[PDB]
Amino acid sequence: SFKCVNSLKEDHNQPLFGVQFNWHSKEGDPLVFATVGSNRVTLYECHSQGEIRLLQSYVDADADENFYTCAWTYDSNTSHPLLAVAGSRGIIRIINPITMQCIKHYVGHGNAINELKFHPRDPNLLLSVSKDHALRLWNIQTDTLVAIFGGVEGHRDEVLSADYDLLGEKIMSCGMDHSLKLWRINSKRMMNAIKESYDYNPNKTNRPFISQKIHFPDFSTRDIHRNYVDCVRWLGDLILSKSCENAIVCWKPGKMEDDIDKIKPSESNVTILGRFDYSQCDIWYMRFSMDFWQKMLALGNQVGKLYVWDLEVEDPHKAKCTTLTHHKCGAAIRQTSFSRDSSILIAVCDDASIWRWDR
Amino acid sequence: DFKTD
Repeated sequence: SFKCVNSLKEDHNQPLFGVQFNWHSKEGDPLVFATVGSNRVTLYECHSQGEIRLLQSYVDADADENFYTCAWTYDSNTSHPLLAVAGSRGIIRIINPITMQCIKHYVGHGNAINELKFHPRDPNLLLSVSKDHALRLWNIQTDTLVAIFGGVEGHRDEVLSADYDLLGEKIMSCGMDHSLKLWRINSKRMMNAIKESYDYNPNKTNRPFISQKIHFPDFSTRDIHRNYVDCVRWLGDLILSKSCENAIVCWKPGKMEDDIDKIKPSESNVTILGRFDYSQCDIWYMRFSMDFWQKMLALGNQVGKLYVWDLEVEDPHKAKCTTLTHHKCGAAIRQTSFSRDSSILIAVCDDASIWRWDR
Repeated sequence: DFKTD
């Protein structure tokens, strides 16, 4: 299936911590992905014969910025794609990918941002997770902080990853405190807060926009992993998460037959539905990705090996693994990304290299 | 736990 068709290296020689294909490409335009590393974001276009065409970068004013993460959305009025980036400065930048202008930025975390994710039905709802232990939900249409997910019952150390479920009714987050926490955003309070955030125009009122303080997860566990949890993804109602213990665990809150929407905050059980082991991934901040349909899952390890799991099987534990190696690919792979149509997989590395694999 | 090798 996948064959390695090209690679390159970016000129800064620092880790590429993130990669994302733009899944909002217009019909008939070439496939495009963004990489983030050092103080820059760079866009590339995929062409035939494995060509990876360099386009243009956004380079931060601060030489000490270090971007960690990026996420694509689009402008909800014009349809044009937008790219959000963030990293150690704790500043979210919204980038026009065509000109690479910083259209606007958001501050509040003040503290490093480890991940950004956009809501799967509302292109304006951006979630950030921070070294300051909180998540924040932003509305990038009205430029409002809708809610802060924190408090002593929230995360007690850096939050490293988070994912919305299929309809963006709830969020699972995870971090350095070894726990995975659920935060429901379809509550009456949260739905109202979002609606109010769309009604907010500071030119038409005197009040500041009030943010929700959400201090209580809807479920919490520390029973899945025994070290920093660095990546989490919903799979329907189940969860896929990993730590730096050479495993992705597939699990769910509660007991085997418990409905996710009936789980109470005080739920003390989880169910393990399978575990996908692999090797040489004991460093933290190593993220897996899935294709658009959630048929497959790719993870790179710290010596440049790729694992891909076929999840198109009746139960999670029946996943079929294949691996992808190249003799010149030896640096740690921080993240992978599939093109929308699943024909291309990209891996980015700690030595600033980019690896292209075609189906 | 190391972020890097």
